[PDB]
Amino acid sequence: PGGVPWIAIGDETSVTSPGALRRMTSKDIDEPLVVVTEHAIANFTKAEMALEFNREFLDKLRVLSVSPKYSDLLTYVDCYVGVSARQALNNFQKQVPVITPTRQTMYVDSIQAALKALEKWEIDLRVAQTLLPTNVPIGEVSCPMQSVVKLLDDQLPDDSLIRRYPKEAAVALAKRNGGIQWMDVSEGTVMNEAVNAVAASALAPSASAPPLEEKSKLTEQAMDLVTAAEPEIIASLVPVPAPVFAIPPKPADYNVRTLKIDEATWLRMIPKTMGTLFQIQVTDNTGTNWHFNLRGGTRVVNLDQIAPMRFVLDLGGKSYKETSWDPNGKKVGFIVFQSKIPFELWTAASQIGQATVVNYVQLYAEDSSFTAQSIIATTSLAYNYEPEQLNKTDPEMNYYLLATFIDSAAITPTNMTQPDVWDALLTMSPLSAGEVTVKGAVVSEVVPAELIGSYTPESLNASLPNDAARCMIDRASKIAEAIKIDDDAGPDEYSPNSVPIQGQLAISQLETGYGVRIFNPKGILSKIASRAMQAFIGDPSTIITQAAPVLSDKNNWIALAQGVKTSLRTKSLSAGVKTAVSKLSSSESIQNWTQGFLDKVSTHFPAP
Amino acid sequence: PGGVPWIAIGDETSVTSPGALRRMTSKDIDEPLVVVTEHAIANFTKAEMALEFNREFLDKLRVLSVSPKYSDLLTYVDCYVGVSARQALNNFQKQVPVITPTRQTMYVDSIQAALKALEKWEIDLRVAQTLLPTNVPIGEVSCPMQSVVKLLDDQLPDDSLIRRYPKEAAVALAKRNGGIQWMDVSEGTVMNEAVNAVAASALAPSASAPPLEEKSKLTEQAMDLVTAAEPEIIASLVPVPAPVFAIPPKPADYNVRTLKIDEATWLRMIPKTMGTLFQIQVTDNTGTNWHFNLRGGTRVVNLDQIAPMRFVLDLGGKSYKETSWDPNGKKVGFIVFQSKIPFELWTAASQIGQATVVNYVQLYAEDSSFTAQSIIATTSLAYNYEPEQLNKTDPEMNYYLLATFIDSAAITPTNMTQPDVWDALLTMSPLSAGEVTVKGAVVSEVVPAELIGSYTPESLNASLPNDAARCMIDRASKIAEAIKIDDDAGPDEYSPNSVPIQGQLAISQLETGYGVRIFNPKGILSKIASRAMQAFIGDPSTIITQAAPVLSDKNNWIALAQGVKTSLRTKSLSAGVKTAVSKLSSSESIQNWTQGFLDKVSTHFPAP
Repeated sequence: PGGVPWIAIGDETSVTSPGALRRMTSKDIDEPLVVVTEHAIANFTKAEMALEFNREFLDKLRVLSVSPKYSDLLTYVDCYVGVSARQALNNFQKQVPVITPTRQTMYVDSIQAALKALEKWEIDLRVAQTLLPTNVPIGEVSCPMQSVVKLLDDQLPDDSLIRRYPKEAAVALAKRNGGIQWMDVSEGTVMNEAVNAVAASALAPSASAPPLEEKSKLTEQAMDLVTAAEPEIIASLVPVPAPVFAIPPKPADYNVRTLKIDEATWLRMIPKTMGTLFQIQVTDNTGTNWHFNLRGGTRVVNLDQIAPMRFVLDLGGKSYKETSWDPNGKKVGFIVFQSKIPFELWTAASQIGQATVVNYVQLYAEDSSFTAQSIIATTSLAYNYEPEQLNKTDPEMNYYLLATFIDSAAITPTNMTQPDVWDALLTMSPLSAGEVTVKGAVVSEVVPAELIGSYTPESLNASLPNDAARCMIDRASKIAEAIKIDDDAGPDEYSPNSVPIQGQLAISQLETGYGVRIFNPKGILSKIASRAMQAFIGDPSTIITQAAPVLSDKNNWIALAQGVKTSLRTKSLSAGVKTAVSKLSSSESIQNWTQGFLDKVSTHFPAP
Repeated sequence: PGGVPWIAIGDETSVTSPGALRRMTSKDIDEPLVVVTEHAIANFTKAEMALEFNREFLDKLRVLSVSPKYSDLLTYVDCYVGVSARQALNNFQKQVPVITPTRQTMYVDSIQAALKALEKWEIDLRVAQTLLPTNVPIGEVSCPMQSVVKLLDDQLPDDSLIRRYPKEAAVALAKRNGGIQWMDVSEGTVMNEAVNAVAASALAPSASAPPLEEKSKLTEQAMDLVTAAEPEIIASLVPVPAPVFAIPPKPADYNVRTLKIDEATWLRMIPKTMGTLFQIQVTDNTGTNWHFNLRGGTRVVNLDQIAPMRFVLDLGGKSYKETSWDPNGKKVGFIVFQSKIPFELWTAASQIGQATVVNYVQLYAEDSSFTAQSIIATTSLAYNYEPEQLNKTDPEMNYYLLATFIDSAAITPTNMTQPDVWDALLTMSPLSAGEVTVKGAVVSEVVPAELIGSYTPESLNASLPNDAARCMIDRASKIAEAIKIDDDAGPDEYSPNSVPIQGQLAISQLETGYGVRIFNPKGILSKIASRAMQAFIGDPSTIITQAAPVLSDKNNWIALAQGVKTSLRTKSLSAGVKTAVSKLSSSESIQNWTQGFLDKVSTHFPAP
């Protein structure tokens, strides 16, 4: 039963309009009055049963021997009943169980106090169960009870009260587990007295089959995984908003000096062989001006369009030692320029436009265990790039990122010849969570089907940490895991989730398309479909990888994704025979090992 | 129902005292009477229903065609049944459901055998389901039965038992497929009257809305995340028990030559300029004597105070070539010295004290990739060291670990100038996670608020994996996941998640500003809060950053954490319609694509 008590606002037994009704009050019988659910009553009853499970310790504690009996508190009455006034006006009810919250609280507090008091006995009882094996993998085994007692007495806790109170522990163990047997000395009677025994036999797995509940649970978990993956999103053929498609990104490290300009569209560089060299000066946050020289081959990250990004650089163990340059004790910084002039075209400092020195550190160099090898001390040079902090308005304004040793005074060009210090190990942390990259560009939305099989290994490797392909691969790996949970078919073994792929391949060959037509036998297509599904599960990143042999078709991909979900939808308590038989064989062998151990115990713990 | 019928030995449940109560017996009517939960009765009924899905195949097996009616086996009789004797005395009931354990076992075994018998026929039927697209975006859709039959014949597998039993298969398809309806031979009527459609609706979206069970499961996963987080503990600013916060440590690799002792409190190395080289010889437990000399500038692991640790060393690629000594084929060893004098304070041979080589490796080297350069082969010198073996009883006693070449024969120091072979790839596995440093100080117990915002990026890098900050970050990642489930709003958009954040900033705005004091608009406050929240979504681990301007307030994080847990607890079935509707639209277009493909197939295999 559910709802709250409603009493006539004004005239008793003549109520017609909602205006005529009001919430019935405690003063009408002013504490709360609530309808008691049968389900709650049954659960409290189960709670009392757990208390009876722990009854021996509480009695030995000489405290609260009387059981709570929650059913006593219930009060059933005929009246208008509803969660809202409307229901009660249309819902008069009879004998509704009712109680005040405060009384329920007192009852629960008493139960909680009881559990806290019984805390030690249950732990000691579990210790008694774990002292020796208390359960058998299959069937049952038995041994000399006096020999069993000898072993228990030998390993029993020294301070255990059970050493003074064995019988209560014996009753408790007999209550939870059917196998342990304590004969009644008075009648010499022995029989299972447990009331959980029937339930245990009901919930035991069959002689050759695992429990039905396990199959249902696994299938439900697989469906939850598929729902979390979002098959419609992964297999989407229409544009998907970047926030909807994207998932949390992960950091990536790069060496800018070693990057290939034919791979990265996010970097700009001054042409080499130009012989260009010019020193430039930039103020720091304290207003100190710092001067450094720019030369051909100097490269910069093109900040515009890359989103807010945090960069941390570690040069530890590097050399960078020059004929007139020693990195030891040097100072380095990250340089960011803001100007309308392209960096590659820069020949003078003014084309750098707005620049500020905001960060620098003093370097340390040392010599390695290998002779003639010098090691730079570990560094953590960090630059935070906020495009919003720049607040770019003028499109002409171009943003460039540089990392180089920084000095307040223009450097003698002969002393330091490097175009930049980008030959360093860089750790990048995105400062943007709203930008994703597709086809070399940040995207507000993407086509997942187009995403399928659209990246070469080189392109994916060059991709930034915010790349859509990486997010797609993570979603694909979740789907592959879900498909593998749903299908236990081996490679080259057909399944309800692979045959649709075989059908798609057959339809594709039949379809009038382009190129040399061929007919493939159904069995071969079926084997290929099984292999394709296994390959997808093994390497979900293949889905955005170019040249997928069979998974390349977005329609094939959709069919497979939909098929696994449907298999879960129409599946009822499915199971695998091979695993169950292996478990039974293992259980029997373990039982044999246990029986041998018990025989050894009987020899080493002979009954007195 | 449940519990154990209770009476005195002469009459069960008739004992004034608890011990004599006895089980109801067949003489009362040697299996004990077994009470059954109403839920248990319903589940057994569902199991019998499960048999009916392919019960036609059982009829093919001619086994248990009759519906089971285990409820008939259930027998209701008035009696006193008590889980505890006290309980049975307290309450008396009538028409108690009863069963014999053996009968229950036989019934369950029979049901399991039936499922096992129907497994192959059911698998063929599931393959038949997988043969065609079987999911529809709204309700159910159907296809030409004749065209469907043509396709079944086109792709039908010969081995299918359906070839053995087609009519039953047709009945089963009608039983479980809304789209598949067979015209009645007698009535020429095609329709679905099966309860599978009722079953589909049970897990299907509601008449007025999409299914909310998935949203409920997602909310439950979020509550599980909150339970794992224990945020008040993870937001503590006051002393916390170390074990509850502590979590398992992770092994990490470092190069001692690359190691920077000054930045890290933990790192210990003999200072350079001591320049002390002395040859020492000791024998091991086996009794092998080894001659080796400690040299100036040598650094050693400070074993004292670091607890148990296992270390693996790779020296491959270090030239290490002596004038008359070839590094290839040489043996190097790890030496542990135990003595009162500080290793840095060591100036004489006697100072090393209990110095022992725990492990040593002899290895061969070959030419490297570098032109004219040879490379030592890949190596893993490894030793596991724990505190008990040292058994330190004296604080003066200090323990140190060193990597250097070790040989039984005396080795001339002039030829080999290396202070140590510590300039090598090293893998260290922690055997203890009890050491943390905060406030620039090593701490026995850790305060999460002290952990919050206490490490600079270089300082965090200095912090070892055992540092509490990493554990705080993992707890934050679970919290971050909960926050993400809670809010899917776009960046810079005010949201329920940021309400605690805006309130915290507002209190900060209320706070009198020490030195510079300014007032910021609540809408501007909302924009900044949105940026801050998006930044957290980008990187939760940033919270540990010392004095993090973005993550400056620990109390704000603590308050938000309580608020986020509340929002998850407060959440009552709230979900977003737009993504689902877009997915349904794509699904409908896919359904249209599927219809077109089936149409082309009918062109190939037209329905008569």
